[PDB]
Amino acid sequence: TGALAPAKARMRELATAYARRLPGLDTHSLMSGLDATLTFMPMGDRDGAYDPRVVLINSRVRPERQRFTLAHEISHALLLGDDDLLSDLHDAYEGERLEQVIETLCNVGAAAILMPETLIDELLARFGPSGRALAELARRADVSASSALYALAERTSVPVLYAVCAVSRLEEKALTVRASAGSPGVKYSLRPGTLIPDDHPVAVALETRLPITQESYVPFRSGRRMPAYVDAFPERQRVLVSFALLPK
Amino acid sequence: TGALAPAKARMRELATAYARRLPGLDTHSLMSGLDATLTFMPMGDRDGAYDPRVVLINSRVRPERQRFTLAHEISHALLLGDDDLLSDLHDAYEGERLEQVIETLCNVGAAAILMPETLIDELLARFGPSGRALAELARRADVSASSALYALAERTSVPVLYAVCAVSRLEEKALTVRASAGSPGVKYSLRPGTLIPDDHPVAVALETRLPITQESYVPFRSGRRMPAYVDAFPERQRVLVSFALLPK
Ligand SMILES: [Mn+2]
Ligand SMILES: [Mn+2]
Repeated sequence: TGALAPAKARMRELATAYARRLPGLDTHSLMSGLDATLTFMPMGDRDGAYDPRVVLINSRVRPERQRFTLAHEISHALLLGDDDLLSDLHDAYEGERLEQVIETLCNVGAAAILMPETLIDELLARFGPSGRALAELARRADVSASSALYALAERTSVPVLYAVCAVSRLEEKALTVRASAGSPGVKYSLRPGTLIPDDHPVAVALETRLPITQESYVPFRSGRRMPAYVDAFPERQRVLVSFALLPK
Repeated sequence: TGALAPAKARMRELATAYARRLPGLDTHSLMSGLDATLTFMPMGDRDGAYDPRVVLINSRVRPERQRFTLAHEISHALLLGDDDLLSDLHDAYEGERLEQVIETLCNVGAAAILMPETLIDELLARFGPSGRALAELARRADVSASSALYALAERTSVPVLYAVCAVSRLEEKALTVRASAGSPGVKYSLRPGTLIPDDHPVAVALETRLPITQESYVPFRSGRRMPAYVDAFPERQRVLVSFALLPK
């Protein structure tokens, strides 16, 4: 219900087309088709900046995030390029809502360029709806775990709650859910900052540095333990996990 | 004879070390260890700019040249980093001579990072002292043909005059020698702008778009025809060629 879904489809079309024109999905190739001045400067904590036409990217953030920022700005330009899509958006949204839709479309396009549906479907085929597949997508696409989490969950055909867990400053430091996403049908969500029990398979994966795949529970902050099969892949001081909700 | 040779060795050492620290030789990885603001802006025809600490690269030049420019600035910083090398240079050269030595060392270091000796020796082993090996080095290293030409010629153990030929504005357009280099012992050089005869194998390669390997002559502007075996590889509207001078 809404003009966002058809707009997202058009964004993916434009993004996929620009990608095929690119020699590769390498950061340099993306910069090549930017068609605008791009400046990488240190600037505390921020994904990046847009262009009127000068694009800016923080050099303190990890390269993966800079890649997504660049794809976002490419998608923004691609959007402002197609007059039809822009007219459709302006004939449907206005003010903050239009800005939110544009931002969402830019993020939708960025993922379409960096993470192709083929790659995701192939990885889901080889590794299944698992945290290992999440790790593969993030590495094979050189993207942040959070970005891959949303893309992988969107194309999962089974009830799965993917999650990216890592050590956090909490309130001193502990393993917390950094990001979470559910497959199209999942009716649950994992609060960011949720603490991972030390006895939990995800924590064992971080300590052992070995992939852990066992039946466990979703570590809800309510002390509730929803039965689920957990596939945890440890990587870069972060644990990519898959919570397969089981009917029980 | 001179302090340049030992300086070049130290430059290669520092450059090789920084390269091994890099995750890969991808343009992004090189930018990661720049440790300085980098800005890509259109600016007519120019390889790039140095930093006091902001590096600048022309966006109108091909990506391969931008890669070499980035490696050059990394080598320059690497040079200014090692106090010993800089002291040695200042204890040996001064004024314009020092600037020339620094520039040469920066170019020596840039090639060391982008084109490893292993890669060159491997390609020379599989394809031999040929224009095909020149094409492979330029592609496998994502570097300009001119840069690869000098690196390949430096490690060729046989008398070979490598050359990069392409269509030029001449004085209207014709196939001309864009760049040339000889193996360590070659006692000849090919003038840039030398015209390639239409009957010459190099020209046939450009028209046929097929690799040509036959016995021919070095097309000297003096009408002189020095006997040589010619291996011409056509690629990207440019012909990478190898002139194997034969004793005869
Ligand atoms: Mn934007
Ligand atoms: Mn310099």
